[PDB]
Amino acid sequence: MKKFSVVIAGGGSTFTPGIVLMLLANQDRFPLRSLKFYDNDGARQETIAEACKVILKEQAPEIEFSYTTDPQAAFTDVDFVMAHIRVGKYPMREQDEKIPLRHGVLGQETCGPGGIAYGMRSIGGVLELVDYMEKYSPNAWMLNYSNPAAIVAEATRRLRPNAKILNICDMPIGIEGRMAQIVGLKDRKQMRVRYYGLNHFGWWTSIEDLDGNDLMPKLREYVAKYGYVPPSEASWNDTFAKAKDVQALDPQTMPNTYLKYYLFPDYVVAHSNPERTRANEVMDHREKNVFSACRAIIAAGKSTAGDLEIDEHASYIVDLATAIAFNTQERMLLIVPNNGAIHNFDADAMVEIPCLVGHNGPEPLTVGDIPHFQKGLMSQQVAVEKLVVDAWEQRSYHKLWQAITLSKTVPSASVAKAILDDLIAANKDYWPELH
Ligand SMILES: NC(=O)c1ccc[n+]([C@@H]2O[C@H](COP(=O)([O-])OP(=O)(O)OC[C@H]3O[C@@H](n4cnc5c(N)ncnc54)[C@H](O)[C@@H]3O)[C@@H](O)[C@H]2O)c1
Ligand SMILES: [Mn+2]
Repeated sequence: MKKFSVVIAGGGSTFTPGIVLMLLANQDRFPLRSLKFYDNDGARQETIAEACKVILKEQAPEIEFSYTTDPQAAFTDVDFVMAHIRVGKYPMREQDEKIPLRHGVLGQETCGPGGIAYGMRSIGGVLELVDYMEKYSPNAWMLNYSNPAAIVAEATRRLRPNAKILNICDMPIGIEGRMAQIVGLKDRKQMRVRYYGLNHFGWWTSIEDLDGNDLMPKLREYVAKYGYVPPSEASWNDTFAKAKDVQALDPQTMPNTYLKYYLFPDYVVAHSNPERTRANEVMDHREKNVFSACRAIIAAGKSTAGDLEIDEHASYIVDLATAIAFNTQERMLLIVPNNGAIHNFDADAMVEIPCLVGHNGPEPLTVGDIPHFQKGLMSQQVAVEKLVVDAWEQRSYHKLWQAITLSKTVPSASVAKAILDDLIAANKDYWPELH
């Protein structure tokens, strides 16, 4: 078995330790000779890196390890780039969430004007990583599990069409995990599914066990009463529960949880608090906890000084990496150019659909024609995403106003323009200039 060189772009991330623990738990299927951290925030990364340094010397001292702010040192001699950056960090996520809310619109990490703003910040950053990877490790694959993938994937499709980038999302993985528990299967890998949509905007059409038995009837009966809350944090519980109402709009399918923001934006605004948003919760909890536990590890010189555990969820990252590395043909939902897969939908749209993954990347499976309801929703939203990338590319104020105006989350062109002017003011150091 061969060994792999990985570089984590976003070393300063609070998820880095959990992901590293995950990788160490998967040395049997994905052996590593080298692990590197890269970040543009040195001081923030140093705390994470020095703590991970202790963990690595305990569990796997044969893995060569280093951290840096230098692209050349980071991207040289790697097989994979795991990109989980958050341009602007939590202070900007806080703005994304509160600015729309002062105008009576939902503020969310990847949906609505908040997500649009995060997408406008993220495009530039990701194009940089892609360029670094191609310059120092031309044969490397980038596993981009950063958000907001619908906007960033549309940018890379347009500007780096041939780059070896794999766009993947964990939301479907988490939902499938809950589905598996609801029907009573061991795990999600005991299911074979069909699905279509945009990232954070899709539907399961077929859900079966490996033998082909239909699991849909049981899921319908259950989700119709409790949503994706299986028989086994407050904000997420509500999202998973609200899927009850979202699934009700099309009883034949199962929906992606992000559809609640588009079908019930009123509900979201009503149950929000413009003083304390999700960013505030993470900042005062997960952010402070991980950095604290990391300084505790460095100061004590022992991992047990911290309470960092394996990030089980993140496992799907290794599934993707092994699929590429060992040409496994594993079936998974990836974000790829449509080009006929959804026959009655724009060829140049980025869609989240089943693909077989091998050494050449994905081989997407056809989907067929989709119904008017989903087609209408996706046509509206994909127009939003394409106008955002248009605004970015052409440095156009007017394209971004169009984009925000088109969103199902935005009540009118006048409110859209007010939100836009506030987002511009708040993102002065991250967005290109708009004329
Ligand atoms: N398993 C996971 O890591 C996971 C889970 C859910 C969502 N996400 C998504 O991944 C992204 C990262 O979120 P997170 O919570 O893991 O990270 P985080 O918010 O805990 O930290 C982000 C890190 O990325 C760094 N960064 C920002 N811009 C950069 C650039 N241009 N170059 C290099 N580094 C940069 C920041 O300095 C910071 O250290 C988000 O979009 C999030 O929605 C990741
Ligand atoms: Mn996602």
